[PDB]
Amino acid sequence: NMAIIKEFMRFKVHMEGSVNGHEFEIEGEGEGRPYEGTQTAKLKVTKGGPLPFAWDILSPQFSKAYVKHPADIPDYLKLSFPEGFKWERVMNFEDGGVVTVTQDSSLQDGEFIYKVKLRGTNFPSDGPVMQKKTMGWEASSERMYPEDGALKGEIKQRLKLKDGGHYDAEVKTTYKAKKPVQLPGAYNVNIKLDITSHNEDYTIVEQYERAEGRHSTGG
Repeated sequence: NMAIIKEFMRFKVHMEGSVNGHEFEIEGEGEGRPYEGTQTAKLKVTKGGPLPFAWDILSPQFSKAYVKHPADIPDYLKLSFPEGFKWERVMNFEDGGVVTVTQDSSLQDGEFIYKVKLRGTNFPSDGPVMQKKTMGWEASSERMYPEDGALKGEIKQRLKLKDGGHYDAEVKTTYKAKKPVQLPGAYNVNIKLDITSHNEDYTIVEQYERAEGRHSTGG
């Protein structure tokens, strides 16, 4: 798959979502280096803008083909191409807010194509999401393991708050290749997602992510 997943790859993304009943769409494009674990995404709100909630709850939904893997950890999600893979995520935020996401990743005309559907519910009207009081994610460690013929990841993810401290989410995601390919054992992925630019109302956003798999065992 090194022939089809090139060392530089572009993607296109579309998200349809709603948060606390506010419906929206986002379109974006991205590019990165799948074997180096880096990528940038440029997003535009195309319907429902300006969004009345924190961009930060959407940012982790905008690309696991771009994780640097040691040669001895099977890169299951790269191996899934050209057919690709799907992922499904639940985020439980500490104040009862919930985000669920489903995503399809495919490869078409030499670029990744991402289709995302998102449902955010139960965010308190005076909480940091609906009041836009967040300031980006801390670096994360996603704990990966195979289960039931798919790859699972779990994160204790932390959003920085403008007035100090953190707003926490427990996250679980299943990543499932469309064809059986080799699953890895348990390992960790170190992720750092940064908003590198945005306009005043967050209808135009650029974000950078670095993600690298590391052994959890082996000394």
